[PDB]
Amino acid sequence: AISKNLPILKNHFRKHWQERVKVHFDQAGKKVSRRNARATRAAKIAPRPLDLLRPVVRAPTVKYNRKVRAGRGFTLAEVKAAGLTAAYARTIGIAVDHRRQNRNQEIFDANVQRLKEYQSKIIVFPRNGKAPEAEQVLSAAATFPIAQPATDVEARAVQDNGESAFRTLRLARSEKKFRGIREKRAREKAEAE
Amino acid sequence: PSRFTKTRKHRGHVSAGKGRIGKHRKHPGGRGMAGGQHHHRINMDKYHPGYFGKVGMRYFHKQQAHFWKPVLNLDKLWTLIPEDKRDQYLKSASKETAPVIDTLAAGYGKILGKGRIPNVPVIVKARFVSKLAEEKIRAAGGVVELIA
Amino acid sequence: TVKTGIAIGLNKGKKVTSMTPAPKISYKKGAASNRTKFVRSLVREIAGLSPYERRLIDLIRNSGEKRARKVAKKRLGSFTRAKAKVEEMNNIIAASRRH
Amino acid sequence: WRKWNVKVNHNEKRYATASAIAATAVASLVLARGHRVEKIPEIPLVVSTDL
Amino acid sequence: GAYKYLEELQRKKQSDVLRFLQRVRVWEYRQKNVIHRAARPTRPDKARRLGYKAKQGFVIYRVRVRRGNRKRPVPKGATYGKPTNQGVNELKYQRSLRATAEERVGRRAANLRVLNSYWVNQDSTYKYFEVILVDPQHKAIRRDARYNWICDPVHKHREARGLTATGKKSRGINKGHKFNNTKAGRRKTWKRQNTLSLWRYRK
RNA sequence: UUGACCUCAAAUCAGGUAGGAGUACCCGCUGAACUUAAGCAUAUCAAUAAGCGGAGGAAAAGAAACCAACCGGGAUUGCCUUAGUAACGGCGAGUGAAGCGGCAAAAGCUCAAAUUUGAAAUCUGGUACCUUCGGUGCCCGAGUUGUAAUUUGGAGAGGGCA
RNA sequence: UCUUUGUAAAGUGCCUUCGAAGAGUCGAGUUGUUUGGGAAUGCAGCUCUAAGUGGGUGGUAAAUUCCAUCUAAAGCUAAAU
RNA sequence: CGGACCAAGGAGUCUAACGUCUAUGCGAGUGUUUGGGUGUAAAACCCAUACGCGUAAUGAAAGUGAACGUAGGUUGGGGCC
RNA sequence: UGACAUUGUGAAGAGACAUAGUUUCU
Ligand SMILES: [Mg+2]
Ligand SMILES: [Mg+2]
Ligand SMILES: [Mg+2]
Ligand SMILES: [Mg+2]
Ligand SMILES: [Mg+2]
Ligand SMILES: [Mg+2]
Ligand SMILES: [Mg+2]
Ligand SMILES: [Mg+2]
Ligand SMILES: [Mg+2]
Ligand SMILES: [Mg+2]
Ligand SMILES: [Mg+2]
Ligand SMILES: [Mg+2]
Ligand SMILES: [Mg+2]
Ligand SMILES: [Mg+2]
Ligand SMILES: [Mg+2]
Ligand SMILES: [Mg+2]
Ligand SMILES: [Mg+2]
Ligand SMILES: [Mg+2]
Ligand SMILES: [Mg+2]
Ligand SMILES: [Mg+2]
Ligand SMILES: [Mg+2]
Ligand SMILES: [Mg+2]
Ligand SMILES: [Mg+2]
Ligand SMILES: [Mg+2]
Ligand SMILES: [Mg+2]
Ligand SMILES: [Mg+2]
Ligand SMILES: [Mg+2]
Ligand SMILES: [Mg+2]
Ligand SMILES: [Mg+2]
Ligand SMILES: [Mg+2]
Ligand SMILES: [Mg+2]
Ligand SMILES: [Mg+2]
Ligand SMILES: [Mg+2]
Ligand SMILES: [Mg+2]
Ligand SMILES: [Mg+2]
Ligand SMILES: [Mg+2]
Ligand SMILES: [Mg+2]
Ligand SMILES: [Mg+2]
Ligand SMILES: [Mg+2]
Ligand SMILES: [Mg+2]
Ligand SMILES: [Mg+2]
Ligand SMILES: [Mg+2]
Ligand SMILES: [Mg+2]
Ligand SMILES: [Mg+2]
Ligand SMILES: [Mg+2]
Ligand SMILES: [Mg+2]
Ligand SMILES: [Mg+2]
Ligand SMILES: [Mg+2]
Ligand SMILES: [Mg+2]
Ligand SMILES: [Mg+2]
Ligand SMILES: [Mg+2]
Ligand SMILES: [Mg+2]
Ligand SMILES: [Mg+2]
Ligand SMILES: [Mg+2]
Ligand SMILES: [Mg+2]
Ligand SMILES: [Mg+2]
Ligand SMILES: [Mg+2]
Ligand SMILES: [Mg+2]
Ligand SMILES: [Mg+2]
Ligand SMILES: [Mg+2]
Ligand SMILES: [Mg+2]
Ligand SMILES: [Mg+2]
Ligand SMILES: [Mg+2]
Ligand SMILES: [Mg+2]
Ligand SMILES: [Mg+2]
Ligand SMILES: [Mg+2]
Ligand SMILES: [Mg+2]
Ligand SMILES: [Mg+2]
Ligand SMILES: [Mg+2]
Ligand SMILES: [Mg+2]
Ligand SMILES: [Mg+2]
Ligand SMILES: [Mg+2]
Ligand SMILES: [Mg+2]
Ligand SMILES: [Mg+2]
Ligand SMILES: [Mg+2]
Ligand SMILES: [Mg+2]
Ligand SMILES: [Mg+2]
Ligand SMILES: [Mg+2]
Ligand SMILES: [Mg+2]
Ligand SMILES: [Mg+2]
Ligand SMILES: [Mg+2]
Ligand SMILES: [Mg+2]
Ligand SMILES: [Mg+2]
Ligand SMILES: [Mg+2]
Ligand SMILES: [Mg+2]
Ligand SMILES: [Mg+2]
Ligand SMILES: [Mg+2]
Ligand SMILES: [Mg+2]
Ligand SMILES: [Mg+2]
Ligand SMILES: [Mg+2]
Ligand SMILES: [Mg+2]
Ligand SMILES: [Mg+2]
Ligand SMILES: [Mg+2]
Ligand SMILES: [Mg+2]
Repeated sequence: AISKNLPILKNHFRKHWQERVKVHFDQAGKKVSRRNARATRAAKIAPRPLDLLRPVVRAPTVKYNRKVRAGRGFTLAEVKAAGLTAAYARTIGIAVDHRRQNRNQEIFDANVQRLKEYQSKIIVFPRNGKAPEAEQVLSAAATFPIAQPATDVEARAVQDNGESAFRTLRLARSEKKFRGIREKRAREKAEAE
Repeated sequence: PSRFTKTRKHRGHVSAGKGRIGKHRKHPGGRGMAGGQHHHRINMDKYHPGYFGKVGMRYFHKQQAHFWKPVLNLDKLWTLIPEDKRDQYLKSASKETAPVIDTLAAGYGKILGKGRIPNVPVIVKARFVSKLAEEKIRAAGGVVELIA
Repeated sequence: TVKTGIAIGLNKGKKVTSMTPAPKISYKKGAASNRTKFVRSLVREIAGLSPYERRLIDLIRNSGEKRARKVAKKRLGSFTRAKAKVEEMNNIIAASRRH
Repeated sequence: WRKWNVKVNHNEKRYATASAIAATAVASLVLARGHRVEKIPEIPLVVSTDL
Repeated sequence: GAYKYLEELQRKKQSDVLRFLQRVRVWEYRQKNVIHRAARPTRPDKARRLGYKAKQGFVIYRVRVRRGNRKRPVPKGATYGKPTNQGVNELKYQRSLRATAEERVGRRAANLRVLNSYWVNQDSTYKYFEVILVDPQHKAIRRDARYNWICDPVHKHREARGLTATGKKSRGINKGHKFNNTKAGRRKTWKRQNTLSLWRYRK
């Protein structure tokens, strides 16, 4: 079973695979069922808006850190700085993440201002009774979209201090490459009697 | 669909087009890639030279992404500017006011230099340039601004 | 730290205005406490030393902190827990059968 | 697990339905399709929004 | 508090005081039945930190399970099959004696829910365990919002489904790259990655 | 002599619980060989079938002893993808995951270790009455070899001040 | 709509002192099994067996120096499946 | 060698991944259908962010990365002038 | 068949810090 000039294929069908075939015949089913599930949650949830407030966050790794992206919750620092407690911010549809830490000021002001605008654009019904029907906005994500931070201006003055950029890269690369060796030349040399 | 299939045409002739001498048995050569060093080696060297044996280094738990670095040539480059805005800067090429192109914002990792861009000054922010890419930018009066 | 601002090199990274957040107690899980100093210290003198610990302080006093470390490395798991186990035995010696 | 549904390119799809709209004029195709239309005002047949 | 002292003392099992106790205790347990009900916890600091409580509806049971490999039964050593499967004698069983200990008592006390268990002693033949169980019909527990989760029906013989602490252990249930194979539940996750999934609009 | 305590017994003692079924799906144990490698033993079939124990309407997993190496992310589960890839492999036949990204759903927490010590503040049962999925009084009993309040690392506690 | 549960319970600011955090376990040798996991991915048996500025992880073994990152050996939990 | 006779059953299928070729859409791009929206409801209509393949190659790798010139010279070239 | 664990208490004799007794074997 090797013949002709054909690409060598790797079709893993040597277990009892026919036993584990999942045809998503219920694809339309489960969408109908998912839409109804939300239409019930909408109605159960009073004028509350189906989702919670999510923070801005810079995506990890050298591939996605350009983008900004909704994170889990708001850190204890941002919540406080935006003037409320963790325990209470939860009952106000705000997601709080005890695990996230604040190391970048920009993101920090970003989320604290995100909490200001959230508070300013909601209303919290009294515990009493009244329940002054005020009709649900359905998301919150949609209400307070997350936008990509603008980083510069369209045009600007060309400044050429004259230093190759390319060669800056080679040099910075090299300095790291010989950093430990050149330190073994400082310990063997400062050792000289 | 089955009505265009050649087996409709084979109905009535004894062998289904599979030969009376040679038959259509189960697996004559053996199943799969069996005997690529033996009865099937003529077909593996040629069509597949290089198939057997090892080369280079192993790399446990390599995460592609570490190596994420799409490439863009001066070739294009001016395409990262919307077309209306584009002609505005192509004309009135100067210092003082020269477009900034955040090629990482466009999702590129390195600028290569495939070839020739107009003599307009451009300010190129990028993570990595090639020596030529960077030189060819300057000949047009632009600079490269190493970012991260 | 402070990132250089470029894509390779030594402190490689994006320049960002820093913050250094407030510190987490869960980082202090190993820390001492007078409560655990007292009780472990009071226990030590009740139950004393163990067979391998006796063979360990005699082995120091008659063979030094290297054969002691060697045999302690095999007795415990590691070279590093043995490093720290020898020291404990040094301070069993010094503080006791000396001053 | 026979293939039941079929993927058509969204754009080819529009071309098809665009073309199908285009020929709802063209008196002849409508006649050729069944559709007793010899006694109608004109083609296309636009009627009052009051419908 | 006296609990913190007991805990620290118990990490000195090679100390003359503790091995006096362990040698005299292990002899006693080997005179009682392999499964026998315990008067009280004999490590009250360990019990209480695994979920034990000193109130009606908390049971302690002490159990003895033999040590060593699992000899594959198989008459006369005869395996019938390939030589990779010829092993009879260095085969070890993927569950700890702790699991064996809990399981045999939990059957003995079918009306109890096994909460946890701790090691107590061992000789060359037997490991000895004490197993802490809860009576889910005792109103002292059925009330008590803290422990009454145990009374739900989803916690029947949690010791035979690998849901006690030792079960989750041998079932390899922990987050991380060191646990990819067994983490959402090894057979589940196997089956997943071995499902062929075809959509209506094949991709 | 009399009364306790500890540990262990017995009752057709008062009240209860377990078994068995089923098993499509779920948590475990145990475990082949046909087969494939054109022979065959490693491998493969397959961590599959058969055998054994245990659950539910789902089960399990789950609020990081996690992922990362970034400008960092942030419980679990599942899809799309990562990928027939990194890697394993008589490196043969064959095998083969994970992080990031988009999406569905979203949700969070509690014990142990603390002197209430100016008051075991806690709890099963019996019993009478009541407004009976329960409350009250009373009495035996549990419990200091520790039952409650307080605290759970994101913290938090004792002081003092506002 | 009836009881006010309360001389009750909780939230927050500043100063001071503290800040308890799971062991025959973590870990180590060996054996067997398993895994894509490769000087060893999980699991189990036997032997050895810790610590508190400690412990675990950081996908090539070791010695030294740093750095990052969580907080094990106890527990509950709806949905998407 | 099979076949006493007759009726009725009776054998290149479906799937995953591919080679060449062809038709069609769009074209340095392309792919609505995991999902959301919506609906006369498994249909049809609509769509944000990603992702996949393509637009760069080459080394085991660290790495580097495509104009001497009208994107070259020569010779044949349909077509056109 | 060996080692380790179960495995403890005496006494005589050998064995080292190199002929005080913690430790090891007959
Ligand atoms: Mg050929
Ligand atoms: Mg498959
Ligand atoms: Mg097969
Ligand atoms: Mg189905
Ligand atoms: Mg459905
Ligand atoms: Mg939602
Ligand atoms: Mg950031
Ligand atoms: Mg990312
Ligand atoms: Mg009301
Ligand atoms: Mg047909
Ligand atoms: Mg035909
Ligand atoms: Mg023909
Ligand atoms: Mg014919
Ligand atoms: Mg043919
Ligand atoms: Mg023929
Ligand atoms: Mg024939
Ligand atoms: Mg012939
Ligand atoms: Mg022939
Ligand atoms: Mg050949
Ligand atoms: Mg190969
Ligand atoms: Mg290699
Ligand atoms: Mg490498
Ligand atoms: Mg270059
Ligand atoms: Mg089409
Ligand atoms: Mg100790
Ligand atoms: Mg009792
Ligand atoms: Mg056989
Ligand atoms: Mg085999
Ligand atoms: Mg014995
Ligand atoms: Mg696997
Ligand atoms: Mg499973
Ligand atoms: Mg499993
Ligand atoms: Mg589909
Ligand atoms: Mg297809
Ligand atoms: Mg009775
Ligand atoms: Mg049953
Ligand atoms: Mg079963
Ligand atoms: Mg098997
Ligand atoms: Mg067999
Ligand atoms: Mg078969
Ligand atoms: Mg094979
Ligand atoms: Mg074969
Ligand atoms: Mg054959
Ligand atoms: Mg054979
Ligand atoms: Mg196979
Ligand atoms: Mg196998
Ligand atoms: Mg199977
Ligand atoms: Mg079965
Ligand atoms: Mg349920
Ligand atoms: Mg039921
Ligand atoms: Mg459900
Ligand atoms: Mg936690
Ligand atoms: Mg996560
Ligand atoms: Mg591969
Ligand atoms: Mg292959
Ligand atoms: Mg396999
Ligand atoms: Mg696979
Ligand atoms: Mg995501
Ligand atoms: Mg909850
Ligand atoms: Mg409080
Ligand atoms: Mg408490
Ligand atoms: Mg802990
Ligand atoms: Mg050994
Ligand atoms: Mg097995
Ligand atoms: Mg290795
Ligand atoms: Mg292994
Ligand atoms: Mg560390
Ligand atoms: Mg190391
Ligand atoms: Mg972090
Ligand atoms: Mg609990
Ligand atoms: Mg659970
Ligand atoms: Mg013949
Ligand atoms: Mg005949
Ligand atoms: Mg047939
Ligand atoms: Mg076909
Ligand atoms: Mg075309
Ligand atoms: Mg393009
Ligand atoms: Mg559709
Ligand atoms: Mg419609
Ligand atoms: Mg429908
Ligand atoms: Mg529409
Ligand atoms: Mg969107
Ligand atoms: Mg694309
Ligand atoms: Mg690509
Ligand atoms: Mg290509
Ligand atoms: Mg190009
Ligand atoms: Mg190249
Ligand atoms: Mg490369
Ligand atoms: Mg170089
Ligand atoms: Mg040249
Ligand atoms: Mg040149
Ligand atoms: Mg020439
Ligand atoms: Mg002997
Ligand atoms: Mg003795």
